[PDB]
Amino acid sequence: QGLVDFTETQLILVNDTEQKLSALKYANEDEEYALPKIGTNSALSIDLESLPCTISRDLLRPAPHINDDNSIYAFTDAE
Amino acid sequence: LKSVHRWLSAADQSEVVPGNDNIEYFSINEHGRREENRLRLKTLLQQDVVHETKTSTSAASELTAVVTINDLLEACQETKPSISTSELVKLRGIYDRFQKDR
Repeated sequence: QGLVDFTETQLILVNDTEQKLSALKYANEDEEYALPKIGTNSALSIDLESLPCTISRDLLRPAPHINDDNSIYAFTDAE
Repeated sequence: LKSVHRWLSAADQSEVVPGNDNIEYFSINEHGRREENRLRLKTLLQQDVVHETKTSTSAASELTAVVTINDLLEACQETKPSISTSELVKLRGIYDRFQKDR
């Protein structure tokens, strides 16, 4: 990483002849996800997946002050 | 090995790296090879590592010895006789005298 000298830097053309760029995404969804189940007492077809690492007390946005209340501390995305 | 040379070294291997499948050569044509500096060529790396590939080690079609009469002609031009008559003139005596004689 660094600054570019627009007077004297290698500004190298590369052609994506293999359209690899089409595999890239910024996480944005193209459409609303299939079949929301709001109001159902239960939900299905979501798996469980072991953490790649432990996560701190700080990294969760909610952090209620109880000395011992949450050690199982699981989490899931807005889905 | 002489017979193998007419199957492994002649033509392709003396002229090019033969091969098939995988990432292969491509006409990348990305930029001139030496214009901004003498080292532009092959600055970019390959796209992916190969998973696996399968191919037989030998056949009558490839890599076999393909022996010929003229390879044996070369072989016999390169004769190396194990002994010479300067020994056999003595050894022949040693042979024949070994029987009927003591």
